[PDB]
Amino acid sequence: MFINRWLFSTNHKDIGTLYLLFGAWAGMVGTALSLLIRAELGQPGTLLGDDQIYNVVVTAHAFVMIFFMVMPIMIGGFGNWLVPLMIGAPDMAFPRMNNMSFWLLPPSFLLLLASSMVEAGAGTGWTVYPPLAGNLAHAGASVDLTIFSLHLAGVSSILGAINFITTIINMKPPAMSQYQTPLFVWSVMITAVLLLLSLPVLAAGITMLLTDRNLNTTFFDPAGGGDPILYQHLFWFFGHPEVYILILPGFGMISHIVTYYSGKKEPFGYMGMVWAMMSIGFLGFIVWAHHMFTVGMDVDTRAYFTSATMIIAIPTGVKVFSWLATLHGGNIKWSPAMMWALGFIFLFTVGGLTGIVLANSSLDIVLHDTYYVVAHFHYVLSMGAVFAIMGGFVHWFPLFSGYTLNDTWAKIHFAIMFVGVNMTFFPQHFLGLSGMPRRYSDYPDAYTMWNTISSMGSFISLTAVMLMVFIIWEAFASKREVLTVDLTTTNLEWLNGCPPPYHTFEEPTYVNLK
Amino acid sequence: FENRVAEKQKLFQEDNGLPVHLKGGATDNILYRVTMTLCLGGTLYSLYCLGWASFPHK
Amino acid sequence: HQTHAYHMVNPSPWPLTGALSALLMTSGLTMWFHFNSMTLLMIGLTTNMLTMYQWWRDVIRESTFQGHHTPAVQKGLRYGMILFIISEVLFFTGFFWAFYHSSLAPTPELGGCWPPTGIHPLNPLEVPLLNTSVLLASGVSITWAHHSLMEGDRKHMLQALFITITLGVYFTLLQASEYYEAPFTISDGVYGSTFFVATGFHGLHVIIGSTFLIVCFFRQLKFHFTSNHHFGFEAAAWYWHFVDVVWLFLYVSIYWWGS
Amino acid sequence: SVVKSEDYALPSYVDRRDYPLPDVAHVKNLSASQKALKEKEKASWSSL
Amino acid sequence: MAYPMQLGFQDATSPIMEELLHFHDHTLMIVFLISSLVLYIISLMLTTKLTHTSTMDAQEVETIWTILPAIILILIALPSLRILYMMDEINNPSLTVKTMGHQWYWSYEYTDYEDLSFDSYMIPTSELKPGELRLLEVDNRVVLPMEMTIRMLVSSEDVLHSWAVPSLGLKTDAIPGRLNQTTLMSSRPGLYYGQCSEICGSNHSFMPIVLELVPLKYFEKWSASML
Amino acid sequence: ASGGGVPTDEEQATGLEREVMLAARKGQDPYNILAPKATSGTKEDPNLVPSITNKRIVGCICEEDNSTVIWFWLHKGEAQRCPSCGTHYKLVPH
Amino acid sequence: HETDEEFDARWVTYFNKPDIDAWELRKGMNTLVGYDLVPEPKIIDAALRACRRLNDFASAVRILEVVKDKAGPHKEIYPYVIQELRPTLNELGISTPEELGLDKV
Amino acid sequence: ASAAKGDHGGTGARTWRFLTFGLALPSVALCTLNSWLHSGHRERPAFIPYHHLRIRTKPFSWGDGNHTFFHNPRVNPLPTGYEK
Ligand code: HEA
Ligand code: HEA
Ligand SMILES: CCCCC/C=C\C/C=C\C/C=C\C/C=C\CCCC(=O)O[C@H](COC(=O)CCCCCCCCCCCCCCCCC)COP(=O)(O)OCCN
Ligand SMILES: CCCCCC/C=C\CCCCCCCCCC(=O)O[C@H](COC(=O)CCCCCCCCCCCCCCC)COP(=O)(O)OC[C@@H](O)CO
Ligand SMILES: C[C@H](CCC(=O)O)[C@H]1CC[C@H]2[C@@H]3[C@H](O)C[C@@H]4C[C@H](O)CC[C@]4(C)[C@H]3C[C@H](O)[C@]12C
Ligand SMILES: C[C@H](CCC(=O)O)[C@H]1CC[C@H]2[C@@H]3[C@H](O)C[C@@H]4C[C@H](O)CC[C@]4(C)[C@H]3C[C@H](O)[C@]12C
Ligand code: CUA
Ligand SMILES: [O-][O-]
Ligand SMILES: [Cu+2]
Ligand SMILES: [Mg+2]
Ligand code: NA
Ligand SMILES: [Zn+2]
Repeated sequence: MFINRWLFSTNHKDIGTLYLLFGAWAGMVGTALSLLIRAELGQPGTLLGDDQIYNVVVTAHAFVMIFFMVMPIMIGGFGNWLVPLMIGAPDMAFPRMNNMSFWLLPPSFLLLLASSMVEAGAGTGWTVYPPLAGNLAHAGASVDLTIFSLHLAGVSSILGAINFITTIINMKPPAMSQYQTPLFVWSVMITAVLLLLSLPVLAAGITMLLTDRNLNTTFFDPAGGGDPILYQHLFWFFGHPEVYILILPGFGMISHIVTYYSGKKEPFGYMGMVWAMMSIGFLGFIVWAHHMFTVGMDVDTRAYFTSATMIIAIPTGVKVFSWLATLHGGNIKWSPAMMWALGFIFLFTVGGLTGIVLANSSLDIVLHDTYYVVAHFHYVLSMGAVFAIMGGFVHWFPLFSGYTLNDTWAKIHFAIMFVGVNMTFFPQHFLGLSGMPRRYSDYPDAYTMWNTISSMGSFISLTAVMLMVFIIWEAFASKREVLTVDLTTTNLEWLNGCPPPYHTFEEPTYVNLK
Repeated sequence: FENRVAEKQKLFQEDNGLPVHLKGGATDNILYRVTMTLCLGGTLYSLYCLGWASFPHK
Repeated sequence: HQTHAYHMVNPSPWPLTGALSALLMTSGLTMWFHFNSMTLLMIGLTTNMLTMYQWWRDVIRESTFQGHHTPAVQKGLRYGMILFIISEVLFFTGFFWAFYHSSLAPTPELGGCWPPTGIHPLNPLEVPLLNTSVLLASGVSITWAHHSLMEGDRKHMLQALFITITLGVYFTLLQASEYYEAPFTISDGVYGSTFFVATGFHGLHVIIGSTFLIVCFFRQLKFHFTSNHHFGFEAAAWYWHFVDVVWLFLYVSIYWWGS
Repeated sequence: SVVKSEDYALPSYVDRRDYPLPDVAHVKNLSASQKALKEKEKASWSSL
Repeated sequence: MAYPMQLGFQDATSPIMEELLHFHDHTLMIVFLISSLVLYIISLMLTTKLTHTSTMDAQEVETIWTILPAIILILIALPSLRILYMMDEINNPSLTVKTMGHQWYWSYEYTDYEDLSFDSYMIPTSELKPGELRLLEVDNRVVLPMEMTIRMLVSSEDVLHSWAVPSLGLKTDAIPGRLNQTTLMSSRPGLYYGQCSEICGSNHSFMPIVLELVPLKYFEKWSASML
Repeated sequence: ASGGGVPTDEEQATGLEREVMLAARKGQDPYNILAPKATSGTKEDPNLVPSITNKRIVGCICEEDNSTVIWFWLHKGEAQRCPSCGTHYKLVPH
Repeated sequence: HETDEEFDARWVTYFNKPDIDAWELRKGMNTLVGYDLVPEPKIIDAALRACRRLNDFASAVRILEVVKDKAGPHKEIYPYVIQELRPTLNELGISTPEELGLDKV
Repeated sequence: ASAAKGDHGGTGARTWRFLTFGLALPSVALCTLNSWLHSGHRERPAFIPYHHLRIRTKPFSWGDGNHTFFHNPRVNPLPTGYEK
């Protein structure tokens, strides 16, 4: 029974639980790597070794946090648990293919760990640019294991995308149109479209890198008439959609959390929120070369990419203002999930705004490949995607488990993490403006004060991560069982109780057309 | 050829509690055991190979 | 007991064996490329084929033999296959982007020209034109097969589907011969790289699509399809048209315009 | 009085300042004296 | 170079870098204003017991908060793009210098007249002369004439690098098989420092750039002596 | 040309597919494929909600084009009202 | 959408329905408190008398509590509303929450 | 375009069989004739050891490391020229 249930699952809730456990374990790995980075940088000089060992750590940090922590938790975890419940569906469209999306990830992770154990690791950056990642400057198996890790993660997410799009289009109550589905469901549908279109292009590019490394092709090798910059285009054609894939389910969860703890039956401006997510999804495919403003592109192309990138502020601003308008007039419940969401609104806005600074190609000449970029993306990832993950985790933990967290401990946890991440990343704006490059194991002496502070911040975030583990333990240790949940009339995923039965909606909801 | 779908439908609808991947009979169990043995044994072998490849070899 | 029309699938081992086959194939390729050994790779390919065989076997059991493919379930499978084909289109799009990037801006190493100095392209009016006629013809014959099935005509469905498969096989044999006869190789700079990786993945898809048509042929021989319910045939036909259209883009881009 | 897990699909009581009149009474079962009190409530409240 | 506890950009050494400073000041004011407005509105939404929980009509206010950001974006894009096309304008250099990235050092070629080329390596920390800067000095500096328009061409003979000098506002990727161009004009004599800005392996952190800007006649005699 | 030999669904559909087919032919919808059409929803003319048990979840789209759906359990017994619009619903177990 | 007076009159009419039932009382009060206003005494008066017809003393007290709550920090609104309602409170024997000690935390 | 053909009324099996045998397979037959008719080996060109061709950055994982996968000795020179 244990094997049938947990290795042979065709159940959307159990598979969601598997993803949440996998992502939580990955998050510990990613946190350890982040502390190794900041230990190396926490005083001037060399701690671990030269830039190879250092950038194996950096590269793994990013791959783990992106592909094994955020995407599995948001899409595989909250998506599988919540999307069928929020539309009254009895499971996913392809419940057995869903299980393979999950089980491809431990092998993908094993391949990444293998890459770091063999030879000298893949010290390439998570972008894996040639020729550094090619077979002369990274001879041996490490980069190929990284490529294969990405292939498996890519198949996992492409099949998951097919599942989510099909489920959301095809398995709603027959009276429910797409404009009666909750915003989190919209956010997952749009994320899945982005995954479906972008990951095959990444797969193409990294396959070309694999054949340049092993079959004597020369897609990226000038000696054969290839071009390193072609790889960058193919990679970033995926890589910009990917950051919207990382935030969109977060936007969806933030909409639900802000609505719920404002005591509202609905988010402000629902069709504007749908429009904004679709607009962000579309614009996220036509901006990728803002990752390439220093590679030598023509000035008119730089002007186009500057302008197209900045436009995304308009739909994103509609979402931020609509969250504020959802708070407006609310009976505010100061729950831990609400604190995560409020921190999200503000700190995501800050990181979005430094992204608009970077969209200016003229200024990006000086900011590119410096810590100003690192600051931008950790405000939107460490204080955006992660805050939405934590908010959703604390909000829905009682649904998934049937047990309550201790809210005082959860608020303490939020407080520590909030201090930690801001102390880590705010000074990195100064380091960037003043010229500290990315992917350095050591820095000129002038940069010491802000690197010291930043590393001290990262230890505070470590203390928050350890405390999170204890808090989850305390909930399961005390076994306070949920009784009543408010606002079930507008939060259908709670209406089958906590935890819901293995099978829900065996009899579908009744929704008439009128 | 003659149409024998009806008899396959009787076989796979028999109320015997078997999951669909085993419901054809003993041949299913054999093919399942072969597949799973190759997968788990091959996975152990891949871990040995990682062990081997993780260290320098003169 | 349910009162919706969707399919609750029995707990299945094939997702796990498929995921493990992916681990064995990728670690196997690593072992082949770096440790001179094919062992893991052959295990992975074997368990992959076993997984696909038993998984799709079970889908046939669930539908033809157990009746779980209600119209709502079929509609989901239609969306699933369309979305899968879309992801395949985007995969090929990356290789076409590589081809146009390199051929529109030929670098000094090539002679600053396309085709590169020293490359002698195949004549697009010889075997490549023949293979174009072959896949176009197979698109006509698979349409005849489809209409024969809808009209309840077992013999002409089988005849037309057999002609389609024969053409798929003809294309593959022609392409194998042209690979052997080609005076350039995959190691002949970016011309060889783009030519063989793009047409190579296309050839893999022709083999996959031909295999899928052959599965449909044997299911049809066993009377699995009704005149109104035959999604596996529809999916194989959509996939087949996709393989035909990718070929037309390759022919125009790489064989003709790129010559 | 006592809320049970198996009651999750029934109308429930909540104290919320924006939902002043909840879907059920806090106490559903009445003792003899509480029954007499509900009867008395049918007469002038000045006499309570 | 950067100095301890620095908050913003290195002082401009070129007119283009001055333009970027003023454009950054303009954009950062907007960034501050919008961030602060959002923080303030959050606190405003959260500090009243008054409520209003019924359905709210959205149409009117979505005009405001689409059109206002559109206007703000245009107010950023206009000066942004002006500087972009300024940096692109034709200038007629007096001198062309090439730099080739390598693992892990830069070489320089000045071949307008004679075949002058040399390698430029980081000074090891153990060999710094007193008062010299850790990780920043090089053995052979890139001597250049001040107050003159210089064409820099950048490439690599191995992996990617990127040739940067923040106080001049310069960063041009170093790509094998590609010759990227940028222009350099220092308003002042002096020493101006940069660091490799594309990850390039084991000593990426340790291949810096030092420009030495001097009067033309000194540059000419230095050039002659380096043959 | 022409000829037969392909089974029809009438001949060979089985299991749930066949149940759905046969019910559709009788005009019935035991597997909830169609959206039910609303009554006037008064206490005299409540929406009638079939169920194979003694409670079922209702979703009420109170007004045309509302994006918010109001969800609640409908229990066997006296008709209940949507908490947002008051429209009446009554369970018909079978 | 309408004039204030039209709004208040609709709400007075709603609660004055003689055979208003318990569900409609609750629906009315729980809907009303969603608006950005403290209800006029004439509305509260009609709701209190509905409570009387429904033999529900407790809900009458609760309605007075929610008037105080909707005023927020405007401490002057609730004593004004009670002042305006004292003839009805006396006629119906409705004690205020303060008179019952229910304002104690 | 309407192509130049003509039918419909009903697109059906009979029409698609008509197209299969009357247009599609005759076209394949014609192209088969054209092709197996222009076959016959081309002169292999002089070998020139161009540096953008016969790339070897890593030995192939088969054979002696130096032969492509569908190496044809007649027309595929090695980096050092035609073999044997
Ligand atoms: C969750 C992840 C995430 C998200 C959502 C974003 C969102 C954005 N990013 Fe970010 N970015 C990354 C993750 C993300 N980014 C990562 C990982 C990298 C580095 C990749 C690497 O090299 O490793 C990166 C790099 C990156 C660069 C490359 C810089 C360089 O390498 O030199 C640029 C350049 O344009 C950019 C811009 C933006 C912009 C404009 C947005 C916009 O979407 C932000 C829009 C939001 C707002 C603007 C805030 C809310 C709006 C209002 C309150 C309205 C009013 C506002 C205005 C009028 C401006 N990003
Ligand atoms: C999601 C993405 C993500 C996240 C969350 C983080 C989080 C952190 N990152 Fe990282 N980082 C990247 C993605 C991310 N990073 C990327 C893409 C790069 C660029 C790589 C390259 O250059 O190639 C990068 C680069 C980068 C650098 C620059 C290295 C360089 O240029 O040399 C630094 C340095 O300080 C850094 C530090 C940190 C730190 C201290 C944190 C901390 O804030 C982490 C604190 C811990 C958490 C946030 C917990 C996470 C765990 C969970 C959420 C599990 C929760 C459990 C349950 C829900 C049950 N990161
Ligand atoms: C119709 C006839 C041809 C049909 C297709 C035949 C083979 C197809 C195999 C797979 C094709 C996929 C791409 C593999 C890349 C190269 C194969 C290209 C096609 C091919 O077969 O190229 C041959 C070289 O094969 C070589 O190097 C080595 C070939 C074998 C090594 C394969 C290595 C593994 C590739 C990795 C796949 C990664 C996939 C990831 C997908 C992720 C999607 C999410 C060309 O031979 P040549 O001697 O160089 O020149 C001819 C000279 N007379
Ligand atoms: C370097 C080498 C890397 C190699 C990595 C290989 C990794 C994976 C190993 C793959 C093993 C595959 C085993 C067969 C899987 C069949 C999936 C399938 O066929 O899934 C179907 C749904 O997907 C659908 O239709 C439509 C979707 C069908 C997808 C079929 C499988 C695709 C796997 C490869 C995808 C690559 C994507 C490439 C484009 C970038 C059915 O869904 P189920 O939930 O099962 O059933 C539902 C029941 O109602 C059916 O009665
Ligand atoms: C970046 C990409 C080339 C990728 C490649 O080198 O492989 C090119 C191809 C087509 C280009 C676009 C098209 O030329 C159309 C536009 C031309 C304008 O002058 C700049 C924007 C503009 C929208 C271009 C931006 C960019 O240069 C594009 C998208
Ligand atoms: C028409 C459509 C849906 C309306 C509905 O059917 O409910 C709505 C939803 C979101 C709306 C858009 C968003 O509110 C954002 C923009 C707001 C501006 O006031 C007009 C254009 C603007 C781009 C709007 C156009 C249009 O009214 C949209 C696109
Ligand atoms: Cu050279 Cu980094
Ligand atoms: O990517 O932003
Ligand atoms: Cu981007
Ligand atoms: Mg760079
Ligand atoms: Na260090
Ligand atoms: Zn309603």
